[PDB]
Amino acid sequence: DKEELVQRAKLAEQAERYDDMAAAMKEVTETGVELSNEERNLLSVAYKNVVGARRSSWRVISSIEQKTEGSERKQQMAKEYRVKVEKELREICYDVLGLLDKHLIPKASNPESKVFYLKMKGDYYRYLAEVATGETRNSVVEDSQKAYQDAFEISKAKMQPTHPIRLGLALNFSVFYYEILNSPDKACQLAKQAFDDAIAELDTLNEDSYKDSTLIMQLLRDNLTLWTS
Amino acid sequence: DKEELVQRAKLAEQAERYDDMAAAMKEVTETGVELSNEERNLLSVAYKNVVGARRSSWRVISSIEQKTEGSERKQQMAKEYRVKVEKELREICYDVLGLLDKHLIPKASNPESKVFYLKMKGDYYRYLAEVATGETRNSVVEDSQKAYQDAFEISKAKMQPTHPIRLGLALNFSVFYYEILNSPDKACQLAKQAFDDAIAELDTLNEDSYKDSTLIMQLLRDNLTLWTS
Amino acid sequence: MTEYKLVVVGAGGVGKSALTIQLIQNHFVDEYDPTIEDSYRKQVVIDGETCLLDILDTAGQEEYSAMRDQYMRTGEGFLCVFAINNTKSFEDIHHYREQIKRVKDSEDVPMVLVGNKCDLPSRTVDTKQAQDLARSYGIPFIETSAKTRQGVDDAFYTLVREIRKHK
Amino acid sequence: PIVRVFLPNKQRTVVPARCGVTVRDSLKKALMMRGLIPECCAVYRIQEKKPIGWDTDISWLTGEELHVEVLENVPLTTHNFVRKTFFTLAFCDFCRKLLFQGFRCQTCGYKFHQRCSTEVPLMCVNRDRSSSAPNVHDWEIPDGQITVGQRIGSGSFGTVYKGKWHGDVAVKMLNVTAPTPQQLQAFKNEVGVLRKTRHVNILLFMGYSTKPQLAIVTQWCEGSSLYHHLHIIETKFEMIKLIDIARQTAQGMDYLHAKSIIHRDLKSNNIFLHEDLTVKIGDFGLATVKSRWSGSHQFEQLSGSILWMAPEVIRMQDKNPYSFQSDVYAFGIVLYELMTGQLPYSNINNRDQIIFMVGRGYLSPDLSKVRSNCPKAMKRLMAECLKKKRDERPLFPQILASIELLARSLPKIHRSASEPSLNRAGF
Amino acid sequence: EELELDEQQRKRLEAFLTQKQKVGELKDDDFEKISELGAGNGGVVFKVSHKPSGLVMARKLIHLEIKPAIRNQIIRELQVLHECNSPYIVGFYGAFYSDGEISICMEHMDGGSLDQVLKKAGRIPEQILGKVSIAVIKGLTYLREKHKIMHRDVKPSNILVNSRGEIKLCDFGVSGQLIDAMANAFVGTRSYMSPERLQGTHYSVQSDIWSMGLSLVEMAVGRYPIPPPDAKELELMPMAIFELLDYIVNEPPPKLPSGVFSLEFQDFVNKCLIKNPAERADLKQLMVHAFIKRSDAEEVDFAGWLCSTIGLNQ
Ligand SMILES: Nc1nc2c(ncn2[C@@H]2O[C@H](COP(=O)(O)OP(=O)(O)NP(=O)(O)O)[C@@H](O)[C@H]2O)c(=O)[nH]1
Ligand SMILES: Nc1ncnc2c1ncn2[C@@H]1O[C@H](COP(=O)(O)OP(=O)(O)OP(O)(O)=S)[C@@H](O)[C@H]1O
Ligand SMILES: Nc1ncnc2c1ncn2[C@@H]1O[C@H](COP(=O)(O)OP(=O)(O)OP(O)(O)=S)[C@@H](O)[C@H]1O
Ligand SMILES: O=C(NOCCO)c1ccc2cncn2c1Nc1ccc(I)cc1F
Ligand SMILES: [Mg+2]
Ligand SMILES: [Mg+2]
Ligand SMILES: [Zn+2]
Ligand SMILES: [Zn+2]
Repeated sequence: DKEELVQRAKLAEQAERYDDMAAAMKEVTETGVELSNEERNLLSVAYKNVVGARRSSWRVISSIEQKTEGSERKQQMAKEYRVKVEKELREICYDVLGLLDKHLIPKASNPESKVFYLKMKGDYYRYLAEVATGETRNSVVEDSQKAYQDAFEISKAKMQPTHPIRLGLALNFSVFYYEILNSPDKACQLAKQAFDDAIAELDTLNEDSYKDSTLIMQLLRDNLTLWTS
Repeated sequence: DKEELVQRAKLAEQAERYDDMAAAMKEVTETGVELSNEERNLLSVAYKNVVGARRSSWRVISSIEQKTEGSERKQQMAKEYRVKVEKELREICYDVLGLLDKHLIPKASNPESKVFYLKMKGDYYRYLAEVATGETRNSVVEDSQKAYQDAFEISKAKMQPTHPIRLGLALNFSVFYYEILNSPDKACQLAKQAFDDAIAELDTLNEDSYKDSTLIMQLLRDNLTLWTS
Repeated sequence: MTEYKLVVVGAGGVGKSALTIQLIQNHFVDEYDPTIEDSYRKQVVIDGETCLLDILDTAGQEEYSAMRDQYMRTGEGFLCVFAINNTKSFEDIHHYREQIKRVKDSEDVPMVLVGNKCDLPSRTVDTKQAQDLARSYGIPFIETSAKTRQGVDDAFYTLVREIRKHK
Repeated sequence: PIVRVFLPNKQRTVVPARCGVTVRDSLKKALMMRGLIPECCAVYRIQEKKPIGWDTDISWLTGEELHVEVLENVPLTTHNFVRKTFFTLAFCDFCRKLLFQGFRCQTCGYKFHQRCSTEVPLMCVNRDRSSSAPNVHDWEIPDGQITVGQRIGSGSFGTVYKGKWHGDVAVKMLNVTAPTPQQLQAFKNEVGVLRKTRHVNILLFMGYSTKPQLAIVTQWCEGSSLYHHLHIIETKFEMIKLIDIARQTAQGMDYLHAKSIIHRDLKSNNIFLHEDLTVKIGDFGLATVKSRWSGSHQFEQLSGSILWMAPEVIRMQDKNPYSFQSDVYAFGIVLYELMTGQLPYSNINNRDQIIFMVGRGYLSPDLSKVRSNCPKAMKRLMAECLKKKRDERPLFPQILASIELLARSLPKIHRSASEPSLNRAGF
Repeated sequence: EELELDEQQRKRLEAFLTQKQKVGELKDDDFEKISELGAGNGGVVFKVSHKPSGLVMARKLIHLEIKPAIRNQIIRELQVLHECNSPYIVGFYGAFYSDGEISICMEHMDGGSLDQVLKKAGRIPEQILGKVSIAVIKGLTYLREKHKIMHRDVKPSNILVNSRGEIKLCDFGVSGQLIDAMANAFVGTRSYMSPERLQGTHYSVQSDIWSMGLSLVEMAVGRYPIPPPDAKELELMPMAIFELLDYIVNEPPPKLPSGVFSLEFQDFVNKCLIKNPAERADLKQLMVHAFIKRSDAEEVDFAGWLCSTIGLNQ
C-alpha cells in the first residue's frame, strides 16, 4: 500500500517527473500514517524542484519585463503571463502550507521533525513573499519570522549546533533577513556566529553527516565573502 | 494578429515552459496561413523538447524494468507508467502528424520547406516506431520509408551537399536504418558518401551556417567510428 | 614561496626543542628528551609573505657538535638560546656565536638572542645582563617561555626579519 | 642506543633505541609535530629499503637508518550530483561528445554521460543509443594608389603606417627584407587563402604590395586596443559587458578554426573594441613572416611576447607546436586578464625566470586573484583552459557552448545561494 | 677628491661635470639626430646633438606603453643619477617623456660597445681583457656602496669605451619600476642570468659576478659558451632558448681551455663561475686575486691597440 506509493515516488524522481510525485506524497501524508525523515525528504525535494523551476521562470520573466520600457504594449501581456504564473505559484504554495497544519504540525512526534516542518513553512513563506507585496507581504514575512524564531529556539535548546539542519535553518534565516529586512550587518553577524559555532564543533559527527556539512560550510563562506563588500 | 503569438512563443522559449509554447504554435498552425522559415524552427524545437523529455522518461523506465528482474507488482506499476507515457506520446505525435499533413504538406511552395516537413514526418514516424511493436510498427516504418525516400530524392536533386538540412536528413536516415533495419553496411555506405559530399565543398561555409554544419559532420564521423565495429 | 633556513642553537636544556615544538604544533613538551638532530618545516605568513620555514633544531650536548655543525652550515639565520636560570648557558652564547662565525666563515650572519624559561621563579640572569649581551653583538633580544608561549612567534619572526634585512 | 630516522619534506630526527618501545610509539611525537599519523604512512629500513611493521621494537633497530613514506588509502572526495537532461547544446566534460541525458553536479556544473562516471575527477575542484540531429537556433594592389602614412608602432614583426586607399587603410611594414622565392610563393598562397574570407568579427584583409619594399595592407580600425582599456586607463568592466566581450572574441575563433587557420598570436594587444561595442580581431596567420627562413626551410624560431605563449610552444620539442591548443591557451590568458584586471605573473620581474618556470611546468597563473562576483562556472572554464597538457584542453566549440550557457544563465545567479539539495545520487 | 682617482680621471670628471652644468632642461626639440648607434631589444640609440649648446651626446629611446603615474614614478626615480659620479659609469645628461616614448640623454662614447669590437676582432687578448675586469669590479663596488644597487643585467652589450681607453658601465637597474615594466616587453635570444636567480632566490651581486665571468669567457673565445664547443668547435683557436636555460640550470659550467690561457686566469674564472653562489667569492675577495694583482702590475696601451684594431687614426 504505502510502500507501493513510496516506490512510485522513487520511480518518478528517477524519471524526474515531479508533479505526479508531489501528488503521491500529498496523498501519502494525507493518509495519516507515521512519517519518517527519509520519507519526508522525498516530499521536500519534490516540492523544491517544481517551486525552484517556477521561481526561476518568474525571475526571468520579471527581468524581461524591465529589460525594455520604451516599447509597445507587449510588456503588458508579458506581465499578464507573469501574473498567471504567480497565481499558479500561490495555489501550490497554499496547498503546501495547508498540508503542514493538516498533518505535519499536528502529528509532531519528535523535535527535529518540528524544526524541519517549521523551516519548510518559513521557506515557503519567503517564497510567497518574493512575489507578495504590501500588507500581505508584511503579514507573510511576520509569519515567517515567527516560525524562524520558534524553530531556532527549539534547535538551540534541544540538539547540537553541528547538525546540518540547524546550519541550513540559520543560512535560510540570514538570507531571509538580507532579502526582506535588508540588514547586511545583523545577517552577517549571525552568519559569522553560526560558522564559528560549527567550526567549534568539528570532527565530532557521524559517517553520513560528513558531506552535507562541507557543502553548507562552503556556502556559508561564499555568502560571507560576497557580503563582506 | 499572429505576431503576438510569435512573441508569446518567443518569450515562452526562454521561459522554459514548452507546453504553452506548443499550444501557441499549434494555434498559428491552425490559422491556416503559409508559415515563414523562422517560425518553423520554433515549432520544431517546441515539439522536439516535449518529445525528447518523454523519450528520456521512457528510456529510464525501460532501463529500470530491465534492471529489476524481480517477482513483485512494482514491475507491473512501472509497466503501467510506461504504457501511460507511451499513450500520451502517441497522442502528441498524432497531433503533430495531423497538423503537418493538414497545413504544411498541402502548402509547400518552396522545395526546401517540403524537404524539412518530410524530414519532420520521418523523424516523428521514427519516434512512433521506437515504442511501437507489431503490425502498426511495420506500417509506420513503411510510412517513414516513403517520407525519407521522398525527402532524399529532392535533396539529391535540388539541395547542395553542404547545406545543413541535407546533412541532418542523411543523419536521420542513417539512424533509422541502423535502428530499424539493423543493416550497418548500407548505413555506413550512406554515411561515408554523405561525409565525402560534405568534404567536397569544405570551403563554401558562409556566415549563415558554419558551426552547425561542421557539428553535424563531426557527429556523423563519431557515429561512423562507433559503427566500425 | 620564500624559504628560510633557521637554526636553533645553545646549551643543553635551555629549551631549543620546546621553543621549536611550540612554533610548529602549539604544544609545550615538559619532558626533557635531549636532541641529537631534528628538523621541521612550517609554513607561516610573516609580514604578508607566505614563508616556508626550515627549522634545524640542534643538540646542546657538545658530544653531538659534529651533527650541529652540519646543520649550522646549511642555515641562514640563528636563534641563540640561553635559559634565564643557567648563567653558564648565557655566558656560552659567546661560544655559540664563535661557532657560527667559524662554520659560516663570516662575521655577518643573522642572529637573535633568546632568553627562555621566563615563566620560572627565582630567575638569575637579569634583563640588563641579557640586553647588554645582545647589544654587544648588535642583535635583538627576545624573552620567551616555551611553557606559556610568550615570545615564541616573536623570536622566530624576528629572525626571519633579520635574514630579510641581510638579503 | 639511538636510531637515525629520515622524514618526508627533507626532515629528519633521531630517537633512542629502548627495549619494549615500538617504532610507532617512538615516532608518534615527531609525526604529530609534523601533522602526520603512523596509520597513513609507511616505514622502511636501510639494508635498499625494506618495509617493516610499525609495531617492530626499536631496540632491534639500534644503529640503523629508517625512512618514512606517506601512504594513500582514502582519497574519498565527492560532488553534489543531480540527475538532469539538457535540452540545448551541451557536451560531456570528459567524453567531449554531444550530451542529451546524463548527470550534473550542482556544485560546479560538471556534466558527464552515464557511461563516463568512472572517469570524473575525484576532487570537486572549483549497445548505447546513437546520436541524433540537434536543434537549430594574385591580389597585389598596383603602386601609385597607396598613400604612405604615418609611423605608429612596431610590433614583433612589423611597423604600422596608416595610409589612404579608397579611404583610410592599415598598412603593416614587414620586418622581413629579402623574401626567398619559395617564401614569396608560400606568402602568396596564404594571402590567397585569406582573401576569400569575410566575417563580422574579423578585420578585412585587403591585399598587399611589393614595389615599396614588402608590406601588408589591411582595413584600418578606429578606436583602441583591449590592452589599452585594461591597463592604460584602468577602466573596469561589468559582468555583462565582460562576458559579452569574451563571447564575441570566442565567436570569431570558431570561424577561423572552421576555415582551418591557426592564429598563433592571440594577445590582448591584437583585439580591437570597435564602436565601443563590437569585438574585432586582426593580425593573424602569416606563417611565412614568422620563423625566419634559413633557405628552403622555416625551422621554428620563437618570437613575440611570452605571457600568452603556451608551455608546449615554449618547449619546442614538437614539430608543429602552434596548434589549436595554442589558441585555446591564449584565450584562457585573455579570460584571466579580463577577469582579474592584472597581468599574469605580476610578482616576477625577470622574463628569463618566467620562461624557465613556465617551461618546466613549475609555475602557472594565479587562480586566487579573481574577483568575488564571478560565478564558479566561469572559474571552472578558466581553470580548464590553462591545463599544462595539450590533449585535455577543450576545443573552441565546447568553450563557445559553455560561455553561451553561462551567459543565458546569468539572470538567475546574481543572488546568493539558497538552500541546497541533498546527495540524490547512487554510487 | 675622496676616492682613489689620479689627476687624469679627476680632471676628466670635473670637465664632464662642467659640461653638464652648461646643460639645462631637456626637450624633444632640443636635439637633432645625427646617426643611429644601434637598435636595442625594445629600443634604439641615436647620435644626437643639443642644438642650443652644440654638444654631441648619446640618446636612447624606449617605447613602452604605461600609465602616466608609472611614467612620473620612473621620472622621479631617474633623478638619483645626478648624484652618481664615478669614472667607471657612463655619463648621463637627463631624461624626459614625450610622444609616448622614453628618452634618456647620456654621454656619447666613440669606442662603442664591446660586442661590435669582438665581432670585428674575433678574439680579445688576455692583457686587454684583464684591464676591463678591474674597472668593472671597481664600478660595481661604487654602485653597491653609494647606492646599494645590483646591476642584474651585466653583459658585454652594457660596457662602453672611448678612443682614450676609458671603460664605463651602463644599463644598470637603478629604477626598479622600469625594470618591472621592461620585464614583459619582448623576448631575447641568449641570456646570462645565474641559475639560482632563475629559482626565485635573491643573492644580490653573486649573479652579477657569475654573469661577468661568462661574459669575459665569451669575449675571450669569440663564441657563445652555451652550448660548450664540441671537438672541432673547441679546436678552432640555432639552439632553442629553453634548451639554453635548462642546460645552464642542469649542467656544469664551462671552463677556459688549458694552455691558451694563464692558470691564474683559469682559477679566477673557476672561482667566478662556482655553481653555488654562496661559495662564489665577493668583490673584496676577487680584488685580492693573484690574477688581478698581475693585471694591476701589468701596463697595457689599450687605447692605441683599440684604435689600430678599429682603424682610427690615433
Ligand atoms: N618552565 C619551563 N620549562 C621549560 C621551558 N622550555 C623548556 N623547558 C623544559 O626544559 C627541559 C629541556 O627542554 P628542551 O626543549 O628539551 O631543551 P633543549 O635545549 O632542546 N635540550 P638539548 O640541547 O639536549 O636538545 C624540558 O623539561 C622542558 O620542558 C620554558 O620556557 N619554561
Ligand atoms: N587595423 C588597425 N587599426 C588601427 N590600429 C592598428 C591596426 N592594426 C594595428 N594597429 C596598431 O598597431 C600598433 C602596434 O602594431 P601591432 O602589430 O598591431 O601591435 P603588436 O601586438 O605589437 O604586434 P603583434 O604582431 O600583434 S605582437 C597597435 O598598438 C595598434 O594601435
Ligand atoms: N654609451 C654608448 N655609447 C655608444 N654606443 C652605445 C652606447 N650604448 C649603446 N650603444 C650602441 O647602441 C646599441 C643599442 O644600445 P643597447 O641598449 O646596448 O642595445 P642592446 O645591446 O640590444 O640592449 P641590451 O639590453 O644591452 S642586449 C648598442 O648595441 C651599441 O652599439
Ligand atoms: O638601458 C637599459 N637597458 O638596455 C636597453 C635595451 O638595450 C636600462 C635598463 C634598466 C634600467 C633601470 N633604470 C634604467 N635602466 C636602463 N636605462 C639606463 C641606465 C643607465 C644609463 I648610464 C642609461 C640608461 F638608459
Ligand atoms: Mg633539544
Ligand atoms: Mg642595451
Ligand atoms: Zn562538482
Ligand atoms: Zn561523456
